Amino acid sequence: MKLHELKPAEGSRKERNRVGRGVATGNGKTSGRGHKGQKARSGGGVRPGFEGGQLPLFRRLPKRGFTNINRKEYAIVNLDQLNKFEDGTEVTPALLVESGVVKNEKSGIKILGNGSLDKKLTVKAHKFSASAAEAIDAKGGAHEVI
Amino acid sequence: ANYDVLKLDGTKSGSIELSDAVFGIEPNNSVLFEAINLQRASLRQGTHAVKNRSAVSGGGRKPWKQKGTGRARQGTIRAPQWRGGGIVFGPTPRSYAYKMPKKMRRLALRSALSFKAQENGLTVVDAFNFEAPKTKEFKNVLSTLEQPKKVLVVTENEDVNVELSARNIPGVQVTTAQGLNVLDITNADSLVITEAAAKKVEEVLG
Amino acid sequence: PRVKGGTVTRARRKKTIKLAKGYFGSKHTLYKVAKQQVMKSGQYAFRDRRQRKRDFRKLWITRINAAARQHEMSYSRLMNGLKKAGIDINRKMLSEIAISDEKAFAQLVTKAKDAL
Amino acid sequence: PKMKTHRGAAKRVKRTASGQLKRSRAFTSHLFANKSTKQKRQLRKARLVSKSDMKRVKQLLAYK
RNA sequence: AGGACGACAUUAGACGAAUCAUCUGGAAAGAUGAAUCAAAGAAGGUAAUAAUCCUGUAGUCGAAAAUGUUGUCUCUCUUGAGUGGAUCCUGAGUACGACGGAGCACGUGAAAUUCCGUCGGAAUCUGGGAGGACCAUCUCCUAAGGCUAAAUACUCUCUAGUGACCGAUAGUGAACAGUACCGUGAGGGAAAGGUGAAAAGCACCCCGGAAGGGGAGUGAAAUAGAACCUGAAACCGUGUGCUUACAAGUAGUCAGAGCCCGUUAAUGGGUGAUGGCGUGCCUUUUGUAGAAUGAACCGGCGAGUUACGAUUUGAUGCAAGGUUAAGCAGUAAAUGUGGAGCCGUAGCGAAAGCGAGUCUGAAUAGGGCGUUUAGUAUUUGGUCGUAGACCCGAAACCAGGUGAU
RNA sequence: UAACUUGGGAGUCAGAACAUGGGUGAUAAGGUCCGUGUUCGAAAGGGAAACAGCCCAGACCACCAGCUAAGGUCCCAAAAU
RNA sequence: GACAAUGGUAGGAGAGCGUUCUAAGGGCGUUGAAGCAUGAUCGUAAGGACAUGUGGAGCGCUUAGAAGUGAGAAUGCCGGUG
Ligand SMILES: [Mg+2]
Repeated sequence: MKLHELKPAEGSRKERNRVGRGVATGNGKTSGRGHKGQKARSGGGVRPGFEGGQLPLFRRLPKRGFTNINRKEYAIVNLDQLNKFEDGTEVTPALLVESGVVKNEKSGIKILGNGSLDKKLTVKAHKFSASAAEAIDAKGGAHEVI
Repeated sequence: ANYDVLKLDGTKSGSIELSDAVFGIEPNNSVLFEAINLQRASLRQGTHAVKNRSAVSGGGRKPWKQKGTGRARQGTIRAPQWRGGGIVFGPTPRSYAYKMPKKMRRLALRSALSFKAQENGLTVVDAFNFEAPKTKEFKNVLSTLEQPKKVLVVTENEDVNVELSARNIPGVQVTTAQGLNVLDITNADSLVITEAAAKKVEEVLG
Repeated sequence: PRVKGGTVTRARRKKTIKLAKGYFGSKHTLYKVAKQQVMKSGQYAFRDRRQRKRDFRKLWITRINAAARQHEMSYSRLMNGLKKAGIDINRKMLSEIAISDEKAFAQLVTKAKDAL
Repeated sequence: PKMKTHRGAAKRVKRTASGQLKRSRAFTSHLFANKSTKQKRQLRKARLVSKSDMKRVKQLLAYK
């Protein structure tokens, strides 16, 4: 483009609505607010969740439960994200990270079995599910809980 | 991807191979528009202000009684409808800059450079050799290899004598391979880049 | 930047003032009353462009009625007979004929009489 | 500034896999003699926040 | 503590390249033609718009004197280790406790932790304190003495600059002022810019007591003459083309003779004998010609904005991935670097937990929520939240002062 | 020729007369409270002298064309003395 | 091209006119810019030109950007004049 012939992508820009600027716009005198009341006043909205005095919803339902501050949570790796490795490889937490399969390892890796393996590997992680460990030791190769 | 390498006189030297990943893509105009809009919005210092009700001098007391005088009810001599003062919603000091993902910044540079190379706006030269700054000498160089009036000169690293010789010519701008921006490239009619600078551009952007 | 009101208000008001040329007193001088009068006159003109078409048709029928009584007919029966004869002349043409050419109107009346 | 969560609401609901909010039931916790056994058994299952209520109270829980 | 010799920086300054002619004009920098300088084509002046006319600019040079830093000498001070380890020393009305309070995000509570008032009141290395009541074991530390730069906050000022900031009802209250003026006092608080390039600011004559004026003269221009650039509207007059003294009106509109003119030249313009129809505008209302509200008239000014979050839609980049924040470098840019962090690729459950399932349940029953892929970053528009949050308006409340002329 | 589902943005919560089925009142009210239609509200045009709510009818803009609705045809004032 | 639709208050949706400033391009101006005054001109509307008089130095056009962006009413504020 030249600097005197700029055009934006079609559909990307749009002009803002200006209210209270005459009758023909459609938003003139009362500016879209209707007639008198609490909602037509400056700074006049009522609080979100307020129901006019009827008991609000989040005070007639009971509280429930607690939160455990020592909760653990694992980085999940399913069984079909291991098909981008070659046979014989030693899949280790240091390798899943650099390979971009795990961004953040929270409490350690945990292997789950959701796809199909179709590879022969030796995997070493923190936790396995029954199906995952079973499916790894079906094409050969083993697993080692570290 | 072949480009002639001229000398400071219009005679030809060897050719050169510039990558088609940098020079030679299909220029994206949406990203160019957004990049130009971004760069130019980041140049303004929004230093402007007005005084509202609170900041105008004086105006503490009530002008007259609420009832009984036959006049309109007023609260202060600095309300907005008074000639005294008090602005309602004017300008306030703020910044206008914003940001784009960096994959888009590189795409904008690549599409601005390739547009010059498809309009025959790119000229590669072997070397600039200026021992002392002399504008009359640079003018003749620019006229020998016929250039338009708006030219952007690009060197590999900062060259004190070349940059100091093209400084007072109207329409000429000098920069470095790493100081390339979308506003300078699209404002120019032609690029005059050296061989080393072209190789350096070909890698950082590739 | 600041946009001060300049020259657009005066030009807009002066157009409306000029449209009120010939009105009585301050109705051709001051903007507010002039604008009200120009609005009202636009509304009147709209309403009257449609009453013109009723007024002139009412005039033609009066003239045809007067011309038909001179041949011992009323407008009612003359139009009935002309329709039964198939003649398709306007009420506007039927009264210009009766004004300018009396013999032609007489011949029309005889045909209207024979179709009854 | 950031928007603030409604803490009393955060202690009472949780978000499901789609955008729904799972909730608990009122008329528990007291006076169980005036109920039949079917009533007591069925007050034990959880429900969802209705769509007409979501419209009102939705910015209250945006960070949950 | 105090001497020496230096080096920078302030506080005045100096030098600093390159143009002529004709036309229009009161005047040229403009137009036309032919030249020149540039490490200087920033800017301001000059009788209109100048890189080459002036002040300057890029660049380079400069201090008798006084300050401020900063070096190198001088100067002035001064030994440093190892083994024994439990013989001696190691901060007392202290630490703690009870009662009444306060501060810690925390409302005295499972309140640990930290301070104040009143009373009580320890131990001594096999010691003492903390790790959210308390006990035991472990782990970390060693109170009741003191000093300490840098990274951080602010601007009445000084120096050099900048602006998709205002342009005389704006911008400071104030371009000429905390002054006129008002009030016993504390205190409140204005209005008011522009001759011309140059004063060349009208010699002299006439009417007039003067003020004002008509000529003459200056000037490109005096309807630029000091109440001085331009000079709108309300409002006040003078002269005229058409019309009006038997007529009942929201003052127009549609039809239409007669009389007068002649245009952005087109089935033109001004006036109007006479006929038809016709109860202003705004707000607020079930409903207003309303005898319901508001406006004497004209001019200026005068009301959904911005920052940071949330959500949804459009656009664009990349895609099982997407993206950086502060910081550092850079011209107060683009950009480069920076992967702490954030969202997504997996859910269910109060939780331990299990996982394409999971919870409930004795149940491999039934049911709830899920699975059988598309996200993410920036930005335009709509709406919401926190902020005065579309604008103007109370009676009142509290704090600190001023008054018994 | 619509209906339903999901999402963005609303305004409304003072109603009135007429016809008809009812309560209340006194088989009073241009009264008051409900059911069922229509019109006004937010609807100009023609008729009902004038007259939001009654009768006929729903205005995109020209025209000095024609046919009809309600209501009308001695003069005011169009059409049958 | 045939056919159909086009009254409207709270209110939803769309497309535009004009004002001040900035960027790039291209122009006009002492042989007279902006402003002001008059006219019998053009466009579906907001609005845009041209000619003449006054005025005496600045101002349009195209594409894009940004807003102190439009007044007839507030017993509105200030000035002037009935
Ligand atoms: Mg007068």
